[PDB]
Formats: sequence, structure tokens, C-alpha cells
Amino acid sequence: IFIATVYFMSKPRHVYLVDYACYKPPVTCRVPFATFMEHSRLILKNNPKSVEFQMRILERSGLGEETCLPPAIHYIPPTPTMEAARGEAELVIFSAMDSLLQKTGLKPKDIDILIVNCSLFSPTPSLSAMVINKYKLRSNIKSFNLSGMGCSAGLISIDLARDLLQVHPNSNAVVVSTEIITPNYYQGNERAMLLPNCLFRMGGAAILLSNRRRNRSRAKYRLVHVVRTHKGADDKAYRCVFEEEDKEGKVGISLSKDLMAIAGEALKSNITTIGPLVLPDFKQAFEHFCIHAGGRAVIDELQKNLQLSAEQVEASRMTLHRFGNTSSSSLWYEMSYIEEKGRMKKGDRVWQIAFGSGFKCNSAVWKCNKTIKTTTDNPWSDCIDRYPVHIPEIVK
Amino acid sequence: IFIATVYFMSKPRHVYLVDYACYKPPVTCRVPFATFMEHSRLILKNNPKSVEFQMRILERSGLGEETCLPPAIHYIPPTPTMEAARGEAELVIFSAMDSLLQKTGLKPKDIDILIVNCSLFSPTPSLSAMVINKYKLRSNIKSFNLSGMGCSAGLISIDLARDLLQVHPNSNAVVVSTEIITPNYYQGNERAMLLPNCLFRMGGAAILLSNRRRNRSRAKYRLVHVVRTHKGADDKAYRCVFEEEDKEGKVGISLSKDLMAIAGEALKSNITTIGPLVLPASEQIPDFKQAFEHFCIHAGGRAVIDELQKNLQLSAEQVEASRMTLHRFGNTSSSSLWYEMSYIEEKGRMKKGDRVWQIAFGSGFKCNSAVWKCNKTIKTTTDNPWSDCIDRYPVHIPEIVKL
Amino acid sequence: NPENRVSGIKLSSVVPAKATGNQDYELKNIDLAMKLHYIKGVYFFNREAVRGLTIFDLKRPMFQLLDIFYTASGRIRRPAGRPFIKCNDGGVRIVEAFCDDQTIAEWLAMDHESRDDCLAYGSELGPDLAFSPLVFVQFTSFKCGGMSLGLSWAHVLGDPFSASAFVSMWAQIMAGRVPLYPIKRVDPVGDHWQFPNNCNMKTHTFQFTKKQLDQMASNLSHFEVISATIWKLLAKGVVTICRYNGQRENETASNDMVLSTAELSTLIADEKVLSESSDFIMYGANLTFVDMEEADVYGLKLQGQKPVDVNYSINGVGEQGVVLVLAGPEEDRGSTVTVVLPENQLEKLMNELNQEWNLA
Amino acid sequence: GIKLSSVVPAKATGNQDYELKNIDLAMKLHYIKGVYFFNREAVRGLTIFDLKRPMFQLLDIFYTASGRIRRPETAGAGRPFIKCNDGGVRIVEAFCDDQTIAEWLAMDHESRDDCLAYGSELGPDLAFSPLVFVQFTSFKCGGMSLGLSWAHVLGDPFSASAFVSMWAQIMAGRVPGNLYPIKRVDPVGDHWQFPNNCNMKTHTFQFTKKQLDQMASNLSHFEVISATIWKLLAKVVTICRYNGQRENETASNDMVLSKDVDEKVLSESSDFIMYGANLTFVDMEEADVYGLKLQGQKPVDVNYSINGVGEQGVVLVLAGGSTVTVVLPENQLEKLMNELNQEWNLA
Ligand SMILES: CCCCCCCCCCCC
Ligand SMILES: CCCCCCCCCCCC
Repeated sequence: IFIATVYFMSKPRHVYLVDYACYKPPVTCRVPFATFMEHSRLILKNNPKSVEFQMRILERSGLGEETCLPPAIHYIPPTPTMEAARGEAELVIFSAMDSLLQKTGLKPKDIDILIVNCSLFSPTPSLSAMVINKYKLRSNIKSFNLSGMGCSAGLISIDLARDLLQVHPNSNAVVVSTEIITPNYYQGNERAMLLPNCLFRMGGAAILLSNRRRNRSRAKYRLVHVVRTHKGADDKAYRCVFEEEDKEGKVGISLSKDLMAIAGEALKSNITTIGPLVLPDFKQAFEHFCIHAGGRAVIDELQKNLQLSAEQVEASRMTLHRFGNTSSSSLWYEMSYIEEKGRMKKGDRVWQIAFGSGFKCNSAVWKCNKTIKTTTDNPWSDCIDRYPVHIPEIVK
Repeated sequence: IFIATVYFMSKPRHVYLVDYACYKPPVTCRVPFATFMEHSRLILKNNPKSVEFQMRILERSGLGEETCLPPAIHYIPPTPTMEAARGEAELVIFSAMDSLLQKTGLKPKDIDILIVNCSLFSPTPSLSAMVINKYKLRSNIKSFNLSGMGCSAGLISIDLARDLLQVHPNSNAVVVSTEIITPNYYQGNERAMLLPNCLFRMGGAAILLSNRRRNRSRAKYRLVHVVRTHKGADDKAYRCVFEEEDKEGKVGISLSKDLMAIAGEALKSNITTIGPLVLPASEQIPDFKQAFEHFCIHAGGRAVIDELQKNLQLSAEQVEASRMTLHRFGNTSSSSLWYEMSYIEEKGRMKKGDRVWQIAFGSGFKCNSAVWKCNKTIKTTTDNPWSDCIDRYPVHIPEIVKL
Repeated sequence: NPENRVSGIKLSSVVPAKATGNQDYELKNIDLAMKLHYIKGVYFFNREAVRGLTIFDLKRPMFQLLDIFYTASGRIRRPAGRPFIKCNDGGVRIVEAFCDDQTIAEWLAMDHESRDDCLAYGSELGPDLAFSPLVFVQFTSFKCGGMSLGLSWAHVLGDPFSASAFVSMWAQIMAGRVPLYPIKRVDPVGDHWQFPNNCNMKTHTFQFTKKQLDQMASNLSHFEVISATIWKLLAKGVVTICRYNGQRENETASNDMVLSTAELSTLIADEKVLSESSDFIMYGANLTFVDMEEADVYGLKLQGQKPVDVNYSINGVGEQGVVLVLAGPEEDRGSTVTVVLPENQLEKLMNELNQEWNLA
Repeated sequence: GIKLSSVVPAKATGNQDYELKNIDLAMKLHYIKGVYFFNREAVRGLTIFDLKRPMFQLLDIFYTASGRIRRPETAGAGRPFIKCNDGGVRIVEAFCDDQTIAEWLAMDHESRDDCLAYGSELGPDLAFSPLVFVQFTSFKCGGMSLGLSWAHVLGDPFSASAFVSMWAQIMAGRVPGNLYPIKRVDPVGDHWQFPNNCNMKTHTFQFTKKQLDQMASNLSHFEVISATIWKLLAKVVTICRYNGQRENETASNDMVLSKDVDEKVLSESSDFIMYGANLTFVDMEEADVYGLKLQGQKPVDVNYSINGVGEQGVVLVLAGGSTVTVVLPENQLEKLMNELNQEWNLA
């Protein structure tokens, strides 16, 4: 026997998405359009042009009336402090982690890898450190905290987990994708940097991954692929989403005018690297698509490029509507949507696309390990009945 | 053939430290003791007690007159802006990367993994994206940016690189570890977040790791072990080094009074966990000084070096690299270890088969050890951070330095 | 300057838990006829009632409460046409205030000029009608402790009884319970909806004890006694008494006031004026004697406690004056009298009341 | 919106000690202030880092210009000395977004150059008092003003001239009872400054070559100016002059007084004043102030001032024409002024 000695020994391990918990923002936090515009008028009294720009950007963003913002951003002078950001981080991360631990029955002593990704908020000790302290994790845990890597960092985390799971047998990896938006709020009137204020909302997700063979039946999905693209080499595609300062000393995320075109290119490259891998022309390769909810414009561009139907690009639109731009964790809200409509059959291929600053564009392919039953503990438990709502072209 | 094939497919890959370049601050930014104290008096005029505290903890800090700070703290008062922080990041990281690429002759396209490490500076796009744009790395590069993980993150990054080299055969991993000081300066006057102002100085390091067989004879070291400890479950060990705002609204790093005990406990647990892996069968208080040839203790301060020398019973000649790096470059954070190595390669002590034990402590409370084995006898060079001053060292570090 | 007694306030908004739906809400002719007047109701609570109560604890019941009062978070919209309360969830405006300088007792003992205008924050509707909050709720925390709840209520939304019901429902939900023309016509105001202050009329609060009220009634219920005394000591042609309809509970804000024009104690004891779309005013138009004695302001239950003082006042008063009569703080029933007069009339009333009961 | 930074020598000095001769201690109370002006073409976008870079090497040959005053541990009132603790010179960055170089050149008296050259007295905190302030004022037009505030204890005005001369060279790339003029005064402790008992004011004015020739015919620029000023004031004047020889001299003092009173007329018991003690007539005459080049452009104008002037008053004369700065205590300030206003319309 020589074929077995060269096949099984050098066979990649299977990485399973055992479960995940999405954060459900409090039902007493919504930020309606009218309240947002009233506060915006109050903050930008001396810049009516900025107010008009914000109104135009927010009235065609596809967001709903149930999106949530941190308590610190509630005051008409929004004063984001370090304590407020830490409190929001604790809230979201611990809620998602508690939901995950109750769902999976996982013990804190069983967590071998812990990867936390959150772009803007990078405290010290890290976010993974506060998770470890909260759950008293093992003293020999592989704790990683990625920051500054944008909205695609979510999938990056998954990739990292996968790699680690190939090196360490019988291990569990917890991946916490979030974006604490209290420090991300832009305290200025520069038009280019006011988009994140209009679009970004609260969210988060705690994901459990495992190569353990005992999870070959409990697992929801089985990670097939994680493709990555980094257009940072191109100078134009590097400055696309650039954190910087305005002419008044305020830090914000300036978005380039050409951010559309470059984004397109990146996506194309990714679908040129994921095509041959899944090739037995993508609307028939996969059964479900999770396009990152980065604004209805990019979703429309991807739909017109890949020739997706209204129902295929529906979890992304409805996730943008219900939760807004929850950043790297949005990919998971979309997942929940597909699961809760009773559309997650066994063997179904799910393709997640997450594109963000860098300019990075990553994608992942999962396969449904088991048919997913509709559940009550989830971020869609109440609003799933109304959806798919009719998102209007312009709201007032 | 069966057993041989099983062993070959089950044997872990070898990770090699092909080379590494350290940032050498120019001789225009050095901050003598008197100038630092004068700027402190000018800035913190309102609160004399804070100035007296800074003088007390800087006169016995064990630093020297050649430590460097970025060109934003030079002013009175400092004006740390995002542009200044980005400029310092470019100045340090691009210099270190250029030195690495010139030392190793590494083509940018040959870089497969890129792990950047900086605690308190986390721009968007990340520093790894900055490197990728500068050197036009590939679009399928495994790029990671670890931040918030403190001083020990330097040994976290390389650890990750190892875990990524054993999954991807025939690949290069560049690990950059720095600490940008401009977004690190406390602008308040509380006597708890001023010590990091006194100790921390600018520096960096870039490291090329590789599991390729061609980079095997020329490799400088072979990564033997990496042992990680995280005293984070304890609340005291978690809050010992905490980033928070003061009474006026200024972010800084508060250090608890019971920090020496926590750091000692973390070091003790780490050395206990690493003892079985390296100690010879003869020892198995087993002597750690009989298992390693060279030691690189993180230059976090004189107190920790004294504690380790008293516990491990290290002779004054084995903590020489740590003390001299602290004196020369100051507390360069995670990259300090990579300066200390360059001290034991320039005096000339890196013989083939030697064992190097690097211990880095930091917030979390994290504490990580690495054990390297000198692959080849390393010869002195003139493109090192110690090039212009290694002849004058080791110096006599006085207990108290008069102002 | 009493207006500076509070140094720094934090403003925020609170919205209904469930999106109302942006449905329209037509306003009756009576409502549009009182779109210039506003209610200021301040409740005081001692240190016991605020035992370990944070901002979130106070703001939590507001979401359910506004789910009930779906119009309290709406905004005025116009098609030139008649305004209507669009139910888009702009929310009510929450104002957190701190008064480290003084305590509740000092406020109770301080002069009443410009006294509670800084405890119940809130502007008028305009000149930006589309973005004008209809309700301002201010929680003020003093030096020694205790909390003051100041409600600024747009009268177009509802009558003062509706404001009292709003506060009562807030308290109950926090506890845990599960749910000579009488009306003058004036010049157009456009989209600012604020009566101009042609004169320098002043406001003042009088406190009457049970014994004083029963003693001064001999020369003439509590309301009739106070009204007759004020009329006799003020005129030294008609009076428009307002009574409202207190038969309401767990209902949305409504405006169902009852007028009674009397052409002096006997006059006190014993409707188509609005044409279609003019700008009207009746408070301070013909010496209105508004009352809230048929309310239960002191029946609030905060942490098993009751308010130590309730002050109700009217903004937008006309040229004549407004007399507000409210139940006193239990014990020996008293009476709080928040009244606005032109400076001269207020001075005469103060002199007469100081001569009689040494009240000034 | 000025910005203050420090510059330290590139090479550590190791905490040397510089003994201050009795002359330096006696004359420690005075301060030189020299302001030079440079036109648009002399700059063409000079970064402050580029300007500061030469200072790092320059301070190596002027190391004493980075130390701090100190007293011996033997006693609390010992002989002051310059400890080379590498405190560094104080670099000031200023931007004039309202006035141009020409506007400042035409700008008249009443503290024209005080705003153009930052300075401070050596005290009351001697241990942390910079000895040298170098201020770069960038005007909206484009020209710069270099203001050098130089403690006289460090050196004489010609020493500051040599300092700025070598700065410019290395920037270009070149490799580096009542008759006694000195009066004892009440000790000032550790705060080296002289309070003014009267209305002590200064005025600066320039004489063109034509008027200088006319006055010489009426009567060298030194003699003409001395006679003119003395006659105008009349209707002891001890003169201070340079030694007469120098080549890349370091920070020192080689001034000479004329009646040449011997320098052995003082001790270390108390403090002393020389400038302005008896109508001093400091005259630099020749100097490389205008001979220096920055990017090949000669300085448009240079002005020197003395701070810590004595009660009687001082006169400083430099080769421009000729620039004269006269500092007086009393109403003679106006008197002489009006005389000029009647002859050369100077006012
Ligand atoms: C519960 C109501 C919360 C309302 C939050 C409004 C946020 C305003 C953002 C202002 C954007 C300029
Ligand atoms: C070459 C100039 C070096 C100046 C270094 C001074 C740094 C200031 C530190 C301020 C600490 C209070």
C-alpha cells in the first residue's frame, strides 16, 4: 500500500462551521430616517450643504427604520469616548459569544484558537484579550486580533482559522467579526467622510469552526474555499478607502470618487480565481450568494455583472435594509436570512463575497453539511415574516 | 518504504530565519536626558509633581543619550496627527524592509505571507496594505495586521508565520514588528500614563522566514520553539496594563502598582511551560542557564531584567544584550528583541549550534518565548543598528543618572 | 441669572420601539387653534425615589410609552394646506441636566422669576416646523440628589391633561404596569408658531395652605375660592374658565378642553368662533383661569414614592394673563398657583397677597 | 501660532564643563539679538527639516551653545559654569500670513525685531534656560527672517556672527570711580535680568551712503556717527570695539574698551554691567553679516540689538549705508529723535 500512504497522510483536514451567533441589536435602539436627519441638522447647523449631501446619500441607501447605533452616538453632540467604545465592544462581543456558547454547548476550556477582527477599535489589551478574560479561556490559546483590515477582514479571519486548523488537529477556533462604530463616527462636516456616518450600523458575529470528527454531524457547513485578492499594489486602488484627517483635525474615512470602478475590478479578479475551482457563469455554480452589504450601488453592480436574479441577490438587499452596513459581520446576517426562509438545503453551495479597504476583495465557498431548520434565536426572529419587503428607490 | 513515507509525511516542516533588518534611527532625533526633562518642565508646567515623577522614573530607567523619538514629539507641546503617524510608519517600515530586501536579495514577488505588528497604530488601510502598495506585492498574498496585542506581539507574529509556513510549502513570510510612537504620546499629566512616555522610543524590525530548501544553508537561524502564555483570565493580570482615558479626556496606558508581581508570575509560568521542551535530561530548580547559550529578555525596563537575572540566576554577561539594548535604543517595544539579537551577532558570539531564548512580555497579560538555533556561524557586518557604536559597548550603566 | 443655574445639558432623542408607519394624523380645528401655546410641567422627586436610577433606567419606559402615544414622536407637515402630524419617528427630545450648584430645597426656596424655565427645557415649533420636537423630557439631577422631570409639551399635540397622562403612564410603565370673543384671532405667524411678546409680562408661583384657603373663602370649592379671590384682588370684562375632561386613561394624547365664559364668586361658580384656518389664541386672551385640579399629578409612583412638588405653567400667553390652579403637595391640602400677568397687574396682585397672607 | 522645538548636537559631549572667565560672568547679564532677512529667491521652498539639519553638525563645533548654566556642588552660590549636558538650542518656527518681507523692512520702530527673534532671560530656572534661540519666520511673500537670541555669557556679538556664518556655510555644504565702564550692581540671584528704573526705549535707523558722505565732509563712518550723536545729545562714552582678528572663532569674548581701562577692576563678589553703564558706543564696523550667502542670495538687512542695557544708554553701529540702534532711558529719547526728524526726516 503506497497510494494510501501518500493520499490520507497529505490530505487537507476538513474545517466545519459548527455554528455561529449574530448579535441582535436591542429592539429599543432603532434610528429612523427622520431622527437621523433631525440630529444631522442639529450637528451641522453651519454646513447646510453637508446636511443636504447626507440626506441625499441616506435617502437612496436602501436602509430601513430598524437599524441600530451605539448609545454614545445618540446625543445630538455625539461624544465617543474610550469608555463608550469599550462598553459597546463588550455589549456586542459578549452577546454574540454568549449566544454562540449556548447554541453549541461549547465549554470555554475547549477553545483552542481565537481570532477577533474589528477594523477601527483596537484597544489595549486587545479585543481577544477581553474575550479571554470574560470567559477565562486557556492560558495557551492562539489569540489573534486583526485590525485596520476593513470590511473584508471577516473572511480573512476565516482563512486564518482554516490554516491554523490544518496545523493543529482536534481544535476549535472562535472567530469574532465586528465593527465598533462609536470610534468610527466622523466628527466633522467634510462631505467625502460623512458616508460612514450614514451607512454604518451596529452588528457582530461569533463563529465556531472545528476540524474535530465529532462535529461531522452537528456542523452546519463545511468550508470549501477561501480565495483572497489584494489590489493594494495599484496606487489608485490603495487610496480608495483611506482614513485621514480633514482640514479641521478630525479623523474620518475618505472614500474616493472612483471607489465604484476599482471595487468592480477587484470583484472581477476574485471571480476569475474562484471560477475554475468551482467549475464542474456563476448563477448556476452556486445555490446561494452572500454579497457584502456595502451599499445598494455595489450590490446592483454585482447583480448586473454576474447576472443574478432578484431572488438570488435578496439576502444582501434585505440585510442592508434590516441592519445596514454592519461591516465584515454582514456576511453572516445574510446567512441567517437564507437559513430562516427555509432555503438552506443539504449540499447547497454558499458563496460569500466581502470587499473592503486595501483594496481587498475576498470570497469564501461553503457547502451545507446538514439541512438547516428554522429557529427562533436569531437576528431575524421577528422581522423575517415581513421580508422580502419592497425597498423603494427613494425614501422620505 | 512504508515507515519512511509515514515519517516524511508526518514530520513538521522546518522554518528558517533567513535574515532580518533592524531600523537604525538617524542621528538627528536623539533625545538626551536634559532635553527630555526640559521639554517635560515646559509642557507639564501646571503640575510640578508629574514632572518630578517623570524625572524620578527616568533618572533610574537605564536609558542613554542616543535614544530616538519621532519628529512630532520634538515640539512643545507635541502635535501627534494622523499624517505624522503615517509618516513615521513609512520612515521606519520602509527603511527596515529596504534593508531586508538588500540583505537577502529577496524579490517582492517571492513574498507569500506578510504579518505586520503594531500595537496602538492601526490605520486604514492597514500597514500591511501600505507595504503591499510600496513594494507591489502579489494580489494573493496572505497579509495580516495584528494590533492591540502589546509588546509580546512580536513573538506572536512569528508564531503565526510558522503556523502558516507548515501549511504552505516553499513560501516566504515577512514579519514586520514596530511601535509607532506618534500615536502613543500621553498628553495629560496623571502620574500613571507618563511612564510609557519616558521609556518608549522609536524602532522597528523586518524578518524573513522561509521553509524553502534553497534558503536552508544561508539561513541564519532555525525556529525551534514558540511557547505562548496569556494570563488574561485573571482580572488583575488583565488590568495591569490598561489603555484608558484620564480625568481630562486623554488616552494613555495606566500601569497598576501590582504589575511587577503579575509580570513575574507570567514569566514564571512561561518558563515552567518551556522548561520540559529545552532542558537537557540531566536537569530533568533546574538551571535554565545550562540549556541556552544566549538570552534576549525584552527591554521593557530595568526592573524586569533585574527580576529575571535574580530568578534565573543569569550572569551579568548573559543579560548584557538586554541591558545594552535598553541603554542604546530604549524601549522599542516588540522589536526590541531583534535589536538584542543584533548585539550578540556583532560583538561576535553566534556560533553554529548555539541556542537563543527570546522572552517577550506585554499587555493581556501576554508572555511569549521563542527558542532559535543558530543555523550558521554569523559574521560581523556594518549594515546593522549597532554598526557605529558596538565598539564602545558594553558600557557601565549607573544606577542613578544626574540631570 | 437663574437661567444659568444649570451648566451643561446633554441632548438626545427617543423613538417608538415599533415603527409607527409614517401614517398621517389629521389635526382638528381646535388643535390648530392652539398651535401657539405650550405646557411646562415640572415634577420634583426626593432622593429616595431616585435610589440607584441611571439614565438608561429613566429612558427605557419611553420607548413603550411612545409606542402608545404614537403622535408624541411625530412632526408637523403641510401638503399652504392645513398642518398634520406625520407619524415619522423623529422621537421626543431627552435632556439630561445636572445642577451640582444647588439642591431641591434651594430651588423650592428660590425666587420664581425664570425659575422653572431651566428645569423644563424645550423650544417652540419653528421656524423649521418639519424638524421641531413636539415633546421635551428633561431629567435634572441636583447636588444632593433627587430628580426633576420637566415636560415641555406642544399644545397642538394635546391639552395639559394629556401631558399629565403622558407623565403618569411613564411612571406606571416604569413601575411595571402592562398597558369679547373668547378665542382671539391674531396676525399670521407663518411657520414659526410662536406668539410675539408684545409686552414684558412676568410669571410667578404662589403657594396656598389649607388653612389660608379655607379662611379666605369665608368672605366669598377650592378652585372657586381662589378664582374669586384673584379676580377681586386683580381688577382693583369676562373670564374664560377651562376645565377639560379627566375621564381618560391609557389613551393617546387628545385635546378635549371645555370652556366656560362668565361675564364675582357667583360668576366663577356658575363654540364656532374658529372659522377654518386662522391663527388663534385663547390663553391670556380673556383672563383664562385654566385648572388641573381634576388631575392626579401627585399620584405618580416613582420607586414607591411620590413627587414633592408639581409646577405647571403655560407658554404663549396673550396680553391679558393666565391663572393656573393645581392641587397642593398633599399635607392640609394646599394649592400651587402658576400665574402670568402683565408686570403692573402682577405687582398689584403681589402687593395684595402680601397684605393678606404675606405671600410674595 | 509659533512652534518650539529643541536641537541637540549629533555627537554627545559627555557632560563636559566650560569655565566662565571673570569677563563672561561680569557680562552675563547682557543678551545679543541679531535678525537677518532673506528674499524670495534665497528660499524657494526650504523645509524646516532642511534648515535644522545643518544645526546638528554646527553645534558640534559650537558645543558650548548647547549646555546649561550650573553652580558647583561646593556651595549654592559658587562660580557659574556651562555644563555641556546637551540641552540643545531652542528652535522657533513662525509663519507671518499677514505681512511680507518688504512690509517688515519698511515697518518702523517700537519693537520691530523683538517679534522677529524669540528670547528669554537665563532664569529664574538657570538649570533649564536655553542659551541660544534660533527663530525661522517664514513670511507670506516667501522671504525668511532668522532671529538669533544669544546669551552674552556665551559670547560676544561677533561670536554670534560667526555662529550664523558657519551655519550658512554648512548649509551651503562646506565642511565645518565714575570712569570705569563696568559698574557693580545689586545681585539678581539666579534670575539674570536687569529691571529698568526709567522709561528705557530703543530706536533703530539707517543712514544711506550719500548722507554718510555729507556728514563726513561736514566733519570714517565710526567717527562721523560718534561725533553726530554726541553733539546732538549734548545740544563717559566708553567705546566697545572688536579685537581685530578672527578666523572661525568659537564661542568666546574678545571685546575691547576705549581710555582703555584694565579688565582687572572686578571680582566675583557681585554682578556687573558694561553695556549702557556709561553711554556705550558699541561699534562693529566690518563684519561678515552681509557677506554670507544662502542659496547664493545675500541677506537684505541685518539688525543687532542689546538687551540688559544700563541706565545711561547704549549705541550700536553696524555697516549696512549704516544701521544704528540707540537705547536711551529718559526724555532724551524724544529729544535726539526730533533732531533727526529735522535733518533727515527720521521718525
Ligand atoms: C433611539 C434614537 C437614536 C437616534 C440616533 C440618531 C443618530 C443621529 C446621527 C447624526 C448623523 C449626522
Ligand atoms: C534632535 C531634537 C531632539 C529633541 C528630543 C525632545 C523630545 C521631547 C520629549 C518630551 C517629553 C516631555
